[PDB]
Amino acid sequence: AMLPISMSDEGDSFLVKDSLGENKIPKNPSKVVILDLGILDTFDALKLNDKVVGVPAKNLPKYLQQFKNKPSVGGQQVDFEAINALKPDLIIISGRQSKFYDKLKEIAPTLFVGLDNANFLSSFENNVLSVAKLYGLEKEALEKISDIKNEIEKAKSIVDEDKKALIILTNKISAFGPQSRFGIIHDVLGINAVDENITLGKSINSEFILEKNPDYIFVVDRNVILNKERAQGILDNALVAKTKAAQNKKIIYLDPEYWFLASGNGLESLKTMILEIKNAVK
Repeated sequence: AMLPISMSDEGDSFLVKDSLGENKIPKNPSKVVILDLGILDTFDALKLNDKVVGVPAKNLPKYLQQFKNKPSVGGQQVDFEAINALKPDLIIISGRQSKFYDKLKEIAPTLFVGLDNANFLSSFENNVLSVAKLYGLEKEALEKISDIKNEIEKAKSIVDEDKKALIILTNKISAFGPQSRFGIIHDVLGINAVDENITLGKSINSEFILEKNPDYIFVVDRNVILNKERAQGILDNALVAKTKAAQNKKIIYLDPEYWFLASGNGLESLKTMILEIKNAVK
């Protein structure tokens, strides 16, 4: 279980500990470089847009275009020269940039907002509240956290207890299960898994899919972020056509700009993901 972010108020700053280390973070930071797309969406939802001085622009998804003219700090690829030239007072990162921590932390205090795949909602709430604490915005962040909790309960209430889903990432097809990077389908929304026994996932084929006969298949097509080959075609075969999922038109292509980029730290992006699952299975 990932160590949470903890903060103690030391006047004009916080002493902050997270799973990667300790930082002294000034209150109300005014020059923030954000490399996690989810928390960037949370900055927006808390009205902190003007605090942001740098974002991964090569990346930037359709739902974060209010940031497209921020100075770019990379996309996988971090530009440390650009980050240094901004002279930030805070850098914010998530799991994909933990490999860059020591170098980012030479430039400025670096806050990790990791999403624990075994404890998604507690990590999401801690990440959002910790950001908000920096700005004195706890009351606004609690309201919005509540709204997400209410959307989760609405989605959960309509789930068919007797139906099972398979999650896949796509020529390679790989299966994911509970407590994976896509785990919230099973772990938060309570949609049963075809295999509860499954960060790279398990290699599979159309035969595996037919074998399992899922009522739903949730597809995350990583081609879209990169190709001419797409999931609709990898799955366009007579084996996959045999499934309950194909028969009832419940092969559900999820937007990878949410699911693969992993924008679960976002107050509004997480909502959109919940609604996306709910509207597929109701």
